Amino acid sequence: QYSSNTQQGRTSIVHLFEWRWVDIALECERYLAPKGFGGVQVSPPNENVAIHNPFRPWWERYQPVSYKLCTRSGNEDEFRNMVTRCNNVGVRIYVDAVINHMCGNAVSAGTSSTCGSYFNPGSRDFPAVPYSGWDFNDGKCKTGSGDIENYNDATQVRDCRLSGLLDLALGKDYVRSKIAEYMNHLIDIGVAGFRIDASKHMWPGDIKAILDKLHNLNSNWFPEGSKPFIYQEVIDLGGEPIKSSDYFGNGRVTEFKYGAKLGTVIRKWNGEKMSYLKNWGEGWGFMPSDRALVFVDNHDNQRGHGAGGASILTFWDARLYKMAVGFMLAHPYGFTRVMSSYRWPRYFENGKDVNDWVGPPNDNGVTKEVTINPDTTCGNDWVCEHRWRQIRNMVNFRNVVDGQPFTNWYDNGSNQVAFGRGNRGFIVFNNDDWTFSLTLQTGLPAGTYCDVISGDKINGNCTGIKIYVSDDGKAHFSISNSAEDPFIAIHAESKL
Ligand SMILES: [Ca+2]
Ligand SMILES: [Cl-]
Repeated sequence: QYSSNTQQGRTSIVHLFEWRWVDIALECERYLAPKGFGGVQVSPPNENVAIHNPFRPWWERYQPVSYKLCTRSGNEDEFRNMVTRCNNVGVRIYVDAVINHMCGNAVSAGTSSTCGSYFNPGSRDFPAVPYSGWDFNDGKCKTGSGDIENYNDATQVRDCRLSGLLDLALGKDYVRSKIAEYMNHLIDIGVAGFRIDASKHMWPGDIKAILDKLHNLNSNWFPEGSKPFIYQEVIDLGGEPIKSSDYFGNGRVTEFKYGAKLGTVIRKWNGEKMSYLKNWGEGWGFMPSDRALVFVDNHDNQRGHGAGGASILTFWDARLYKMAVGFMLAHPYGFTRVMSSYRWPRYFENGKDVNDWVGPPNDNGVTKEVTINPDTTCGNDWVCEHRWRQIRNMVNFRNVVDGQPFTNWYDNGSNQVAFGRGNRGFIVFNNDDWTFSLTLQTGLPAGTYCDVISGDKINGNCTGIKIYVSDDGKAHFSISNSAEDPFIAIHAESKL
């Protein structure tokens, strides 16, 4: 469950947050495949509650109603079409599996679901599964509210309701079975793995019992006996009874400490500096690299939710964001996930963004299609960070240097750092308040290399900066602290 199942030479997955199945299919063929992306993390494909107040929030997708593949992203036919098309071009699909719970216990009974399924939270009635009151942890929880009240108690964290969401009795084989049913349907369609939502709220043992029941990957695209890639969402910033290491037997685990710290360093908070990154990874208290799923931001925390609070870098902080993503893609630690967002009318009613609930770009609830601009960016309020030249090019940088050691580290003891990846890549950063101008030892063979930050390599020439590496492998770098993109990156495949 630790291997991504991506093609050889494709080292990252992109989260296409709330995208429609039809758009993802197109994206796989017109961009992801040819630009070297390894896979896509999709939003929950199962039927959820349609919340009308506030109006169709993004988080309604984390409140399941059934396991029918019918959401704002599309129906089963479209989902199947998407997986097939992406797989045919070597781009994998990873499903966001919401299995800890069903909907809010105070939601109202009826058919206000994305597929019209009837459900009654008050009675714990989910006929479309089906689930009854005998399938929820109500009796198992021991809190006065039946909700999670204290994170120092491992048992309530897992047996009580997360903010009122009906907590499934994962201890029962029936429930584990229904879930496996759902997950197997997806595997047979062609999904390469899963993001297990709210793993912190489940017992490692229950998760295990579910994985036990899963099929191997679809033998049309995956060699016989392949296991689904598993990455568990466990928010662990330390000092809690529940530890991310508790989940290592099930697969990888989200390393939230990564983005929190990268965010603090780049924002130069708490007297942190880039030169401190010289021992980035385990050296900073992180989980083993072979179990980490890393990212700068996610859907929760780009909204000041998740974990990291105010330090998290996002598309809103574009210049610094590109730097952080760049550093992540160049550094050997973990399996990387790139975020792809949508713009929302962020509005601070002093302190808090009161619109952090707003769902994807829509017309009366119907998700808007992803349009492409002439400059290869996206319209209809889709941010498409994965299409930003600097990010897209760093995804390819990672592919090219995969497996190379961390070498030729340099720092000015402040915020000017550089490092190479064997003899296949070199990156330079200037996050100080003055120009960086120094001749560095790169570890790269002589020649003219296109900087992939300021431009591209287009057969025979560079459209941005050119770096000349001398036969002694030295190159001169000059980066103004005022540059749009205060970093340079060259690699074996950007060489003329
Ligand atoms: Ca639970
Ligand atoms: Cl996540």
